[PDB]
Amino acid sequence: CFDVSTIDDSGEFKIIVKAMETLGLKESDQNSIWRILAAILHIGNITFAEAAEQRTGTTTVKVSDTKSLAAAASCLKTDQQSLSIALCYRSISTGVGKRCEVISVPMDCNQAAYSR
Amino acid sequence: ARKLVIIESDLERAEERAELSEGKCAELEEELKTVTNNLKSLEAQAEKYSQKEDKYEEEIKVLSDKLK
Amino acid sequence: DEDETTALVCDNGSGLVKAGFAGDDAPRAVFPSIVGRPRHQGVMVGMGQKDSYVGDEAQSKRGILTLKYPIEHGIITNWDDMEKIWHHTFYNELRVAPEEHPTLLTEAPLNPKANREKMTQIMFETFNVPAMYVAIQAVLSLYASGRTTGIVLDSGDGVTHNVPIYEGYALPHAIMRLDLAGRDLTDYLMKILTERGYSFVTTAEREIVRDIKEKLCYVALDFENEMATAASSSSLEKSYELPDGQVITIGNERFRCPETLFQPSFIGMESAGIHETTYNSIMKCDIDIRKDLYANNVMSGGTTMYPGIADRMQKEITALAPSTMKIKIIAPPERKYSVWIGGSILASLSTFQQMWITKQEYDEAGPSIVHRKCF
Amino acid sequence: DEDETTALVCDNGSGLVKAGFAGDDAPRAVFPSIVGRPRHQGVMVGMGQKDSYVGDEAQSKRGILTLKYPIEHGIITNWDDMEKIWHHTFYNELRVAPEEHPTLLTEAPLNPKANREKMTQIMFETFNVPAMYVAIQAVLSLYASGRTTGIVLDSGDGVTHNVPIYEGYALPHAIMRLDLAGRDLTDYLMKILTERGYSFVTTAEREIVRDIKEKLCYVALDFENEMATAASSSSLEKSYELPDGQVITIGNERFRCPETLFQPSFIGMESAGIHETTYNSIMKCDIDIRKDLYANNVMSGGTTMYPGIADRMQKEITALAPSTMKIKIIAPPERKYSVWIGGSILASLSTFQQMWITKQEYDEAGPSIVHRKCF
Ligand SMILES: Nc1ncnc2c1ncn2[C@@H]1O[C@H](COP(=O)(O)OP(=O)(O)O)[C@@H](O)[C@H]1O
Ligand SMILES: Nc1ncnc2c1ncn2[C@@H]1O[C@H](COP(=O)(O)OP(=O)(O)O)[C@@H](O)[C@H]1O
Ligand SMILES: [Ca+2]
Ligand SMILES: [Ca+2]
Repeated sequence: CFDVSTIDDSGEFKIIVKAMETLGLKESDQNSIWRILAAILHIGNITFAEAAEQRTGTTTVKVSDTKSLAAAASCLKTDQQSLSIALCYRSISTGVGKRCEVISVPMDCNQAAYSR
Repeated sequence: ARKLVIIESDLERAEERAELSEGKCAELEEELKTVTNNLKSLEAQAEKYSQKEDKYEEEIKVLSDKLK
Repeated sequence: DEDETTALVCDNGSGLVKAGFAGDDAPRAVFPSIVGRPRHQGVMVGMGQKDSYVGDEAQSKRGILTLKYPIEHGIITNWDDMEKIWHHTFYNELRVAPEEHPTLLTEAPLNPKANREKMTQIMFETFNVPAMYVAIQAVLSLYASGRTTGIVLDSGDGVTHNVPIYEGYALPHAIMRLDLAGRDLTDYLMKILTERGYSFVTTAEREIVRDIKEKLCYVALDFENEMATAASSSSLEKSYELPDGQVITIGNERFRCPETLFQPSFIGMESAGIHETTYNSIMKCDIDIRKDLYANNVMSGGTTMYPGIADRMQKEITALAPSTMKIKIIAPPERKYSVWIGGSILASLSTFQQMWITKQEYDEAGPSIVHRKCF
Repeated sequence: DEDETTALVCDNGSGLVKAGFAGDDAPRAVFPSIVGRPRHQGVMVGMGQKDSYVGDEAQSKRGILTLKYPIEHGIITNWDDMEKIWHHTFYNELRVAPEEHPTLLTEAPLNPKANREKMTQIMFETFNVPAMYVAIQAVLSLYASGRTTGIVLDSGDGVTHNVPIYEGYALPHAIMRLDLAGRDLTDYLMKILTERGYSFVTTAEREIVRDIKEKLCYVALDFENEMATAASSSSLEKSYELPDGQVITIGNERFRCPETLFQPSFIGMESAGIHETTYNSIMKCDIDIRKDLYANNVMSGGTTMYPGIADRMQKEITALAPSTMKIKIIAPPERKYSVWIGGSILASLSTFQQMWITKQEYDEAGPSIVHRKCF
């Protein structure tokens, strides 16, 4: 669903903005907050086409349209590759120090969507 | 180096399931042609048997009348 | 964290111990299982030697340690040492008392009945444990996916287990116990290296073999074709300058030892390759049970991380076995902690009360209380 | 649909249950009659096993199910299971309550008097059924054509019935009851397969026999001439690659088992072929009744779909019997649902009120109310 019959946000929007500036949330603070959603909206696009890559084991999760996963890390300004390799994939070693994260654990779509 | 091995392994896995699938698919495709030919052949014989037993139906009928 | 007793999570083997805090997902402290003496005389006064050295302390400085192995498949040469091994785990790192929280352990299938009671005696009598339990390795790796119909093969350093646990457990024999895992691999390499002259004698450098192994060594896809490849010096000669100071070009030595896995004939036994034992556990069960077993085969244990361990299975299983269903083996990527993932669950289950043992329950039915009621 | 109580339609056998919604023409849900245990231990916690597994649920996964047969011709080893078998039909699929609509069932001729009351007790006492009835298999397959003078032979998995019901029912003996249908055929094949080595042992694969049977197997026209044909490998060797993975060339095995039908001597009995029993039901009745019986012989039951079942009848009946009338056997094409077609009728009849049983009627004349008044 997208459009609601009862609500007209086009007009209601002016009521929220009147509350934005009146209190003390300048556009500067607004944009700051939006930079979080701006990222989320860049991360949200990350969808998957059920990747049956594994010959047998368990269907992995492939992202061909990487620009969505790339833009996801662009806002965070982190390594696009390592990010996907360190989140979608779990890792642990351990030994008094604090491990070296890299080992891989691709999981099903449900758990992937769950983590997402 | 590890990433290379992971992908290199996928290549062996992709190549294996490809040659295996194509090999059986080609065998299957060739088999279908043989089965299809058998279908057409059997269907033809069934048609000849159907038209024959029908000819006997009208033959056994006219003979029954002459006998009566 | 604070409220509710909050139980710990542990998983002791015959080579590596896995234990962390409480309510965790993965082990926080994995110290090696080693305890030797100073055959030498410690400086004798530069501490009253004793401590055979253990934990990161011993592993850091093997040199002057006669690493004495206490737990060898089933028999524990000495229990006295185990007491001070557990006195380090809960306290020195976790900083929590077992006289406050429950405890969870793993059960090595087909272990002498006298052992399961000897351990519990250490807890109930001295470490005062009103609540604990000892679950079965493989079954834990199971309850952590999304189906009630899969066959599991769990192993590491102890012994190999081919447990077709999916719908239920225990019927004719199916399951198998094979003393051929981890420690066995570390012991076999040194013997074969003697052909080239290299002879890692003492038990200290014996461990170095295991350390070096898990970095480059791999399994032979087909020893026949790989032998002719030896003519070339690119895929064979591997570089590993000893941290001491002497390179060991492990070329044909990497994919030689693993061959023993598929060929137990090289270790004096009639046991066939792991792909025959697979049939041995499938042919026993019903007829209308197979088609779905091939569609799901769980392979747990960090031992199954050797390059060339999974791709071989598809070659041998599809050979001498029914071939009209979906042949599919689930080899979890990080399958070493698969038991730990399931362990954190049992410790949090409430139905667990139906299974676990309470303080008084141990005195009413005697020591056998555990494996005299459960399985 | 909404107005008027609207009664359901059902037809339970000793192998396959036929039931659908209300006012229908054919069964909407035909689940198999199977209920076993997990001899194995369910995972025991990966559900509190119980449910012996049933419906498409059990049939889908036989493997780990010790299929226990409750209903064996007459005797029901246990009634407790039947209670939860009927609790699935009306609700899980039909989504309608029997505490609202009447009910119709089938009557297995010559069934212990105690059984017809035990069932009704489950309805009236617990499932509160103010209106229901249990009609006679064959007679239903009748009232659905266009004449009041035909002999019927209805059977499936239960027992064979040679009922010459045309103008009326019951006089001297005529009718026959023979324990030799469906389940008997599935049980005989496995015994004969042992001659070739094949031995489908457990009761799970026993069902696979029945599944494979209804796809290629056929009846021998003349075993003598077909035996000499064995020399050739075209009409004999039939292909059926086991969904597991092992072809079974059912050549002389297809037309071997059905021979038992005509030759009950192979199952330890004096009963003659089904063409003798035909005479056994004709010779008893009047003399001036035969000429029209041969002109009409109803053959109901999906069992009569085996290739080579009807053409044989004309060969044996015309042999040792009067031969100056029209020998004619009505073998309905889809004759398995012939009972279901007639069932939908009785449930809609108004004269049915003259026959059915009302709530109070069961208490006034006691439990015997049913077969103490009707027939
Ligand atoms: N990254 C790795 N690759 C291959 N083998 C590994 C790796 N990490 C650890 N191992 C091996 O796994 C074994 C220890 O696994 P573990 O599950 O702890 O065994 P156990 O519980 O039987 O003591 C050792 O043989 C070790 O060399
Ligand atoms: N297409 C078919 N051809 C031949 N036999 C069939 C076919 N479909 C079902 N059957 C058989 O019919 C029998 C079941 O018929 P059914 O009328 O339900 O029996 P019952 O009511 O006695 O349980 C089984 O033996 C089954 O193998
Ligand atoms: Ca182990
Ligand atoms: Ca019947």
